[PDB]
Amino acid sequence: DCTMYICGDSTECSNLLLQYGSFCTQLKRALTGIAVEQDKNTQEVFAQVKQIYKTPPIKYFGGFNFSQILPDPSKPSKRSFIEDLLFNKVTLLICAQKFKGLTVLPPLLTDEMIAQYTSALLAGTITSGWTFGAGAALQIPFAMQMAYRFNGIGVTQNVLYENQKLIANQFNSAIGKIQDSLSSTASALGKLQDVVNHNAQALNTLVKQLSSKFGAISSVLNDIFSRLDKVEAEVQIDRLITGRLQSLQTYVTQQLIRAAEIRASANLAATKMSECVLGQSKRVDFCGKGYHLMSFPQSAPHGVVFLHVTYVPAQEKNFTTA
Amino acid sequence: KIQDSLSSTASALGKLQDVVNHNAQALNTLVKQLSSKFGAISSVLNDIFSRLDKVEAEVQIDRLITGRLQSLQTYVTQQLIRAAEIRASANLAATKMSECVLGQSKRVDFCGKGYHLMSFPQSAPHGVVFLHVTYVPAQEKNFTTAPAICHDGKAHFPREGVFVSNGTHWFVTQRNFYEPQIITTDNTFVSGNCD
Amino acid sequence: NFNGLKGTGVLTESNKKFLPFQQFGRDIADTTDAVRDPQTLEILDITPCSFGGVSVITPGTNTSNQVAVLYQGVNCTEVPVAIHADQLTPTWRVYSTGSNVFQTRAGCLIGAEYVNNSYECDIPIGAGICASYQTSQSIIAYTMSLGAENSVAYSNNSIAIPTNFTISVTTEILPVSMTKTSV
Ligand SMILES: *[C@@H]1O[C@H](CO)[C@@H](O[C@@H]2O[C@H](CO)[C@@H](O[C@@H]3O[C@H](CO)[C@@H](O)[C@H](O)[C@@H]3O)[C@H](O)[C@H]2NC(C)=O)[C@H](O)[C@H]1NC(C)=O
Ligand SMILES: *[C@@H]1O[C@H](CO)[C@@H](O[C@@H]2O[C@H](CO)[C@@H](O)[C@H](O)[C@H]2NC(C)=O)[C@H](O)[C@H]1NC(C)=O
Ligand SMILES: *[C@@H]1O[C@H](CO)[C@@H](O[C@@H]2O[C@H](CO)[C@@H](O)[C@H](O)[C@H]2NC(C)=O)[C@H](O)[C@H]1NC(C)=O
Ligand SMILES: *[C@@H]1O[C@H](CO)[C@@H](O[C@@H]2O[C@H](CO)[C@@H](O)[C@H](O)[C@H]2NC(C)=O)[C@H](O)[C@H]1NC(C)=O
Ligand SMILES: *[C@@H]1O[C@H](CO)[C@@H](O)[C@H](O)[C@H]1NC(C)=O
Ligand SMILES: *[C@@H]1O[C@H](CO)[C@@H](O)[C@H](O)[C@H]1NC(C)=O
Ligand SMILES: *[C@@H]1O[C@H](CO)[C@@H](O)[C@H](O)[C@H]1NC(C)=O
Ligand SMILES: *[C@@H]1O[C@H](CO)[C@@H](O)[C@H](O)[C@H]1NC(C)=O
Repeated sequence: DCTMYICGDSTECSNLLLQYGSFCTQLKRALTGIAVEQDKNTQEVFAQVKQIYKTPPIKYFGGFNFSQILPDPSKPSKRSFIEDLLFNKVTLLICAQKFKGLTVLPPLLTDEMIAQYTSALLAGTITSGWTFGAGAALQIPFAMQMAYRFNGIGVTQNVLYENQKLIANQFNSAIGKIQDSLSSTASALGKLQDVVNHNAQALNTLVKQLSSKFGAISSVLNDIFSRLDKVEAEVQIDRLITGRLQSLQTYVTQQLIRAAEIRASANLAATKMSECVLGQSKRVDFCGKGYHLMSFPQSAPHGVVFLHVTYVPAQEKNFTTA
Repeated sequence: KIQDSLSSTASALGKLQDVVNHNAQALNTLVKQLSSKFGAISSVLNDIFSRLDKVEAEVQIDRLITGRLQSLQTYVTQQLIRAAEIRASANLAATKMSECVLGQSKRVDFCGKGYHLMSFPQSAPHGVVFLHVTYVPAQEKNFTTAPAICHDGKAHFPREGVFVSNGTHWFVTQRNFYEPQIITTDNTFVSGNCD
Repeated sequence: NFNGLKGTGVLTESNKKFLPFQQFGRDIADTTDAVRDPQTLEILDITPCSFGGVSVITPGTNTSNQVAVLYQGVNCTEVPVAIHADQLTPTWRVYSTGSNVFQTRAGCLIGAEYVNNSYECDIPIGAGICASYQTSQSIIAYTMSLGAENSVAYSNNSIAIPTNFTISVTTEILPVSMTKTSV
């Protein structure tokens, strides 16, 4: 809010401020560019499917156990097991800044249907393979779907069938370690923790800035008009208006830099969801170290979490070749 | 059908339309800014001379030379941000031209929705327009399938395809098109026991 | 007006314990929000009056001229209490007693009815609410529609194979440059 931040609950400060022109009609215009943009990035990552598929009640995918990441009906929200750990690991009287016109708006897509997209992508990538991302969905047995992925890597499909029991147990054990390991180290969520820190810490400096004198007598507007004559009181006030105002245009400039950077990250995430999920990518290390097989998305506060599944060769022996 | 789709509405070309809007609108604010007094005696310059002597006019002209300069500084910073955005968009277009035009791209959902065949570029004011040609499967049918087949006490697998049966006889066909074929050793390969 | 400490707000009672010498309490922003009455020694608490933002919902001027204002981030049981003369900065107070008021997460809406059926978004509001102009015409507010729900029959032994195909053409637009300028 323009006027209240500069001229707190003052009537003689407001009219003097009007002489400075249309300086802060840009701030309403500039900030709304950021506000509209943030409702677009979320819609460009999760809304790539126009059919809300649902998982069948039976969870027997030839031995594989996906119950770890499927939504849980018992929980009041439709959040999976891993998705619940993320919320507890992210922290969002400090809300007294409302009194200085520093409003905060809510996102268009609230958290509840954000997971609904995630459920749709997870359901449609285990019963229809990847064809559902190119038109009509086609069901394929999951136990035999892995054969196509192994063929793409370079190994013949026979290898999968000989070790179906072995491969399922190894994969099932792998996902179990992810649950505890995520909460083991505190720096895992660092790339998300700083986002809520930066967008909250910067507000504190803006509020704390208006307590400085900026070369005037006092930091409060009321006493100046009640102690000094109107003819020269405009000198001290003008020394203070240009102080707070300049400190405000610094804040908006900082927001533009950060906003221009997040967009460069959301677009990369959009490609990751488009390629590493809806298909198999031949690019190296783009969807995780080692040969790529599949990946699953998971929602998170102000971000997304990917779970890549990769193939890695074990011990070897040396031979002689011609 | 592309002929009228472009001319069907006016919001189809929104992406290019507001690019010039966001630049002309910035100029108008810059032009109208110089009319602001910045709290001084008068906005126009020469009027502030005849109405005062030559000792306190400096504070009355400093405000008219910093505001007219600080506002210009703000406009320049806006241009830098937008330039840093167009630069990122231009590089994407070059990548699209180098892949979706001069060849066939295997990357999914990069040169149009669905499987990609070819694309054609078209010029535009301050932009480029592509025409992606894509292949999309039509209606399908349910089927019954098995992973492997055991004939001489040994298993066989489809070399390139999948086993399928209409309930009476077994067949092997392509992944993306229905073309049943008779089972054939030259069309399969044997590996290991079928137990 | 407390010994020249002019201001504006609503005064309540607080449990803060001023020491015998303390008279004024400050905050993070270094402004007065706790004063002691000179005559009767009690610890009052000062907070500024309520406020918020205003947004107007409207279709194009070519369509009907009906509107629906919004009050951001305020309990909706407050501004209807302000139904008097010359108490609010907006002067179009005819809509204070408007249509059926509706309460949302981002404030409350005046001039629309919360229908049950859901469509795709037309005018974004917040917290999954988008208004539109449906049919005898009116402005309505409803809930998000994520697309038609569908299910895929999954079985241990079955597969679908396409028996035909189609060819489609899709367009795409990208900016390449902006107007060169100099000053
Ligand atoms: C599943 O597909 C197979 C392969 O097409 C079907 O078997 C074939 O069906 C055709 C059409 O009925 C048969 O052609 C005709 O068969 C009669 C039988 O008396 C014959 O007199 C005609 O001269 C003509 O050849 C074909 O023989 C038959 N082949 C075999 C090996 O049975 C089968 O009917 C399909 N099952 C369904 C649709 O349920
Ligand atoms: C998938 O794995 C989970 C995790 O181990 C299994 O759930 C466990 O089931 C055992 C007994 O069946 C319980 O003692 C554990 O408390 C369960 N843990 C959790 C986290 O639910 C689940 O049964 C497995 N599903 C399948 C189909 O194998
Ligand atoms: C035949 O194919 C259809 C798909 O085209 C299978 O799915 C049935 O049809 C529609 C699919 O959306 C659903 O309304 C039905 O309920 C589906 N059937 C069942 C039992 O779920 C169908 O299962 C296939 N039938 C056979 C015998 O293979
Ligand atoms: C696959 O779909 C195409 C598209 O409809 C079918 O082509 C149609 O065939 C009928 C009968 O010959 C014609 O009357 C239509 O004019 C054709 N449509 C077009 C767009 O040319 C084709 O027949 C389908 N494939 C099969 C095997 O039926
Ligand atoms: C208003 O709508 C009518 C009917 O759709 C149309 O004929 C007319 O051109 C429109 N006018 C404007 C200014 O859009
Ligand atoms: C206003 O505050 C009361 C206090 O409990 C609350 O019940 C009510 O929901 C609030 N109004 C809105 C619109 O949230
Ligand atoms: C929506 O449906 C419920 C039925 O549970 C009904 O009580 C309610 O009146 C409906 N709302 C509207 C606006 O018709
Ligand atoms: C697939 O069908 C049911 C699904 O519940 C399963 O129990 C059965 O074992 C499977 N069929 C075969 C042949 O494995």
